[PDB]
Amino acid sequence: FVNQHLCGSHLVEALYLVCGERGGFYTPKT
Amino acid sequence: GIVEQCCTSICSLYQLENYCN
Repeated sequence: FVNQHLCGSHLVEALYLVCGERGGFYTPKT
Repeated sequence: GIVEQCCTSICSLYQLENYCN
């Protein structure tokens, strides 16, 4: 785990990581 | 906020796990 601040970008690929399939990033659109 | 949370301070692995819709 990391104990830093995640902002505008990391945040997107943090939430979209949980929702970043099994080696994906996004789904519906591109 | 809940997105600003993780940027202003440190957060968990559950909060944003529900903010990806």
